[PDB]
Amino acid sequence: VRHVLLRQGVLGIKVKIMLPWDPSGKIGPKKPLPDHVSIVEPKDEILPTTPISEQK
Amino acid sequence: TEQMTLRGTLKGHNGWVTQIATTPQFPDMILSASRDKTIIMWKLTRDETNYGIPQRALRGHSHFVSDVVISSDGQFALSGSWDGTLRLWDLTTGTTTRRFVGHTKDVLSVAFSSDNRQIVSGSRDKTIKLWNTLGVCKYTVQDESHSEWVSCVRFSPNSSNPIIVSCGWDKLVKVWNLANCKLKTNHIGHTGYLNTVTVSPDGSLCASGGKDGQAMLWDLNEGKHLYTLDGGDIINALCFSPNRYWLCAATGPSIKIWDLEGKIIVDELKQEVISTSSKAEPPQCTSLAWSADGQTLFAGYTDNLVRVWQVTI
Repeated sequence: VRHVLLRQGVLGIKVKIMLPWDPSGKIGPKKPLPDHVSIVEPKDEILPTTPISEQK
Repeated sequence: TEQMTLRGTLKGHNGWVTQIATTPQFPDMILSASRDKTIIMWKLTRDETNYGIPQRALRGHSHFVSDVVISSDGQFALSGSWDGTLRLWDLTTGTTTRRFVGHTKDVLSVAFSSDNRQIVSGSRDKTIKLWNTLGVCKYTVQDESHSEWVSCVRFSPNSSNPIIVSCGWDKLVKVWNLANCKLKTNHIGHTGYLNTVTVSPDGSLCASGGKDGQAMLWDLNEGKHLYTLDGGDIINALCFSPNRYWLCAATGPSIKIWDLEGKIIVDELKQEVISTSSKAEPPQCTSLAWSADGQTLFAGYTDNLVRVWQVTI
């Protein structure tokens, strides 16, 4: 918040800025997203199995 | 032919019976664990007033007690619990001998050796671990290990064989050799993830299972896929028999008791009907264990009961 003067009256400034970091980087900010808290889900799920024994 | 009659039913829990194990020193007792955070040591009778009454309930864990196992002596007892820790009981009144601190997450499986100096554990830490009976870590296995949770571990007869079984949710069965801690072998052959594994008392077999749907058999002596049977949609417990060469398979609605010589189903245990809507008539069977006699077996169900059956000739 900043007051700035002029010859006739005063003007009020307000500045609000939203920080970008959330999971990766800094790490600093915590996980909860703005106003819809979201889950991030990796992918993989397959099989290739058939009978075999690998003797070591 | 031989068939099964419904013997009776025990009552004492407020939660699902998770595992049962049997003292061979006393067939008079029998031990149980459950999802209401107690292990019940029973006092059995063969009476009709009851088939048994709970003697005591050992307490201390802050979560469910998954698995329980007897000592060779039968005067100690060991536990694995969903609190991430283990306890080592002095099976008389209570009074923990030792509590074992390790593992980041739960202790699913646990077992107690013949030599009574080696104790293993499967954990969602993704670690098999070896344990002194002073409750300190003889070794910890975390390299060449499963990349998914370790489901169940087993001790195998140490006739001359230094082998311990491991099975995870990574669709593999790893065999580990004592005091070298290397992979003896890796066995592949389960579409679904593996729940359990167990070894014959004679020591030549490994009955393994999972959500494969098929129950595949492996060889304890070098690792060979002996044979397979179609049955056991979800496999939760397996148990060889001492008085016969059977194998008893725990499916959810039913138990399938199989003779393997030759491969055939002996019987299917079905519980009597109860009218439900839409459908909630089966309670899941999750555990089973034979008695020393091998006439009677007990079963753990999720209706909070331990159902008894008996073989009749």
